[PDB]
Amino acid sequence: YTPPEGLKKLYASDFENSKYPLNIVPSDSVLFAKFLYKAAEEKGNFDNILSDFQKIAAAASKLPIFWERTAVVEKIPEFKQLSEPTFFTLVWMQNNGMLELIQEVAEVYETFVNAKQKKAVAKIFVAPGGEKNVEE
Amino acid sequence: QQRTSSLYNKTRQFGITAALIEILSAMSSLEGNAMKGVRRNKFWEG
Amino acid sequence: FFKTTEMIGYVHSIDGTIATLIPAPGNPGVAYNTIIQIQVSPTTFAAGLVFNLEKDGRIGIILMDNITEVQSGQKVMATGQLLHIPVGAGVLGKVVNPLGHE
Amino acid sequence: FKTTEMIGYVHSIDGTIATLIPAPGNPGVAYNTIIQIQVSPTTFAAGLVFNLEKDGRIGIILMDNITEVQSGQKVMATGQLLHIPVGAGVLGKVVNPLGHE
Repeated sequence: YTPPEGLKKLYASDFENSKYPLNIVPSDSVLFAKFLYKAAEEKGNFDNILSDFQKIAAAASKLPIFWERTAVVEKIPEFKQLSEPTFFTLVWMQNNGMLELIQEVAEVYETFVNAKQKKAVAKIFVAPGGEKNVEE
Repeated sequence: QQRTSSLYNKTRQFGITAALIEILSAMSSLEGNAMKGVRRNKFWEG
Repeated sequence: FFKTTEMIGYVHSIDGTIATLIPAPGNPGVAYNTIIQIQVSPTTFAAGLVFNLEKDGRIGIILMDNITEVQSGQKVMATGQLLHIPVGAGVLGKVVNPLGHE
Repeated sequence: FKTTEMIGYVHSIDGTIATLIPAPGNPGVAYNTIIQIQVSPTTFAAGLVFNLEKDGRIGIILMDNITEVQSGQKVMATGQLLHIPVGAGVLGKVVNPLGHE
């Protein structure tokens, strides 16, 4: 793997102590999500990461059961189309063997993005198939 | 004297075992609750 | 004019009569030694007591009632208050639980 | 014993117990089965599976040639439990738990 210089420089910094839109308690996923937010903030684009997660979720639906334990992101073609920050993070997880946290790091990243963009998300819990009417 | 000596030698053996198990059950708990954090190193450089 | 509760996270693990909670990102958080309600149904709740507050954000919960109804993934609401029970001369001659339920 | 495929490599050895890290693709090993650690190209030591970890690591109880076992050696899977010779052809003989004379 040949990570870009920008990600290499950031990955050696104490970015964990930097300022973020929200003060989330440190966690295994949160460190991964903070890194993505910091990398995306430099470029100023955050929707690219969200698209990458969408592709990952779609790709995972076709991968064999327990793919996160035999995972090789480099060999997987679906992840070849991901952005450098996301691909670097996936390799970083695969090195820590925490590729099962993909669906939770994304949630944190979305929370940071919404806070930065000043968006408040309301969760509407509805019965299966009852989502047709949400006017109330 | 032969019946109280056995209970005395049997008691010291149990006393030693119970203590060491008890210490080594509070060492497992400390180790188990603790875990290694995300490994921040140049994984690519390998 | 709504009976708005204070959701603080979800139920992660269950081991017998105790449980663990994972807080949802960007939520108020729960206080130590306080009572919480696990929404076993849109109208039914199970009582729990906060016992641990870990660095990871996970919360240790001591269940008190409706344990069989508790499952992983359920929602948790925080009352934000310590345990209060009915007291007075109107309880004499009665059998009650530690929670005050007769 | 008949080997089928490699199922990983020896990682750690603590006395009579050992651990196996999975081979590429994690072929998997049946629980409580017998595995053959390739201590030598023509010599295979016997181990019993006793633990299948979530990460894919396998817990092995070594039976013979424990000293010969070293980390990094390949492990093959028989795919079957332990079976030993039995009948009138064994009477009057001295054997070991693995059935070897």
